[PDB]
Amino acid sequence: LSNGLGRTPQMGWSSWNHFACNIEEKEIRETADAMVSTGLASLGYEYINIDDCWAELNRDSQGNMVPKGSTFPSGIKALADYVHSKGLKLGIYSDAGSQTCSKQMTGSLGHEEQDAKTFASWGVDYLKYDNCNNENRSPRERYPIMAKALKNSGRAIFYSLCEWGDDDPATWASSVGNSWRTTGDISDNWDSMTSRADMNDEWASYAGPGGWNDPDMLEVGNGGMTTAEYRSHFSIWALAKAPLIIGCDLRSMDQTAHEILSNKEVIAVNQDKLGVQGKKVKQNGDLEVWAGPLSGKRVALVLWNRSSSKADITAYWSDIGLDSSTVVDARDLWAHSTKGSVKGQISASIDSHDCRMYVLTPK
Repeated sequence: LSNGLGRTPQMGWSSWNHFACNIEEKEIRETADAMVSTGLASLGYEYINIDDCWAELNRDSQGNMVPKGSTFPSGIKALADYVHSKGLKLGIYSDAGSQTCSKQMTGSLGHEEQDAKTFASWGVDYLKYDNCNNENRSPRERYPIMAKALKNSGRAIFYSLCEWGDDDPATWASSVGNSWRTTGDISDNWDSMTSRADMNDEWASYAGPGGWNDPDMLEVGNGGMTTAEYRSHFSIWALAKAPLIIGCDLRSMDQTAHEILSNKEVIAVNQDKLGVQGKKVKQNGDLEVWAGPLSGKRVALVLWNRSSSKADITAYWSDIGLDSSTVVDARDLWAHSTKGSVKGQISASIDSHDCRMYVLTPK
């Protein structure tokens, strides 16, 4: 959606993956404080997204969504104002439905323009729009009603369709919103994360600046996956131009979690000007190669070892879109070291569930 937003994939954080429905403004503010405190804001992470359970089941007397009086007593403007003053942006959540998926707060079905105008007046910068309790109506019908409500509100609001890949969003959502969930919810474990990545791969050619495929919120730091797994996870999402929405607790991030998310050479792949979604190109069993072009005639590339044991993986250059006779310098993004004059292939011995990520720069 050309609303000036999401020219690269959104970077930020959402409450959902770590806190689920147990949420309050105090935690939202401290989270934003940590986004600055821990340097994440200066690497590009700007969105502080409040997910489900922020509002009341009922609306106020004038038909408006009421922030939950017990957990958000200062209101949502107050919170947006705080987040803006920290150089950041605030997101909220609602549903293309009568209630949200948790059934703990109302939705925005039949109140789309009124909710977009309220949001705008609060200084909201992002909206995640879930797909529960939808009274058996098409996502092609309900989702545009809110796209156009946002457009006609006061301000520029990033629009995140959350409709779990029903009716293949990629095919119609580019002109509707800034990103679309391609799969059902991620959980903090390997089989989940990987299946999200696989499911998302087939929609690679539909994603550009303005409109990203969304394999769901990062689970890095939540403790149900290994360091190696998380390295891959972040790595693949980066390459696949996924939203990079952190989903652990910023206020208590594990040092390895933080380190993984801070690799700015990987971030620059995700945030690459060219805005082409990298993808699986090659599959030697559980040994995979994923690749994609970058700006300046470069190539981003992951060697991924989904085996249960240690393995050699080889990315041939026919696999990843180069003449074999081309020579490159090969930047290893995690080791932060360059290797000169690599020619037809690169190889590595890689640990179980771990990966190598490179950026290939021609001479």
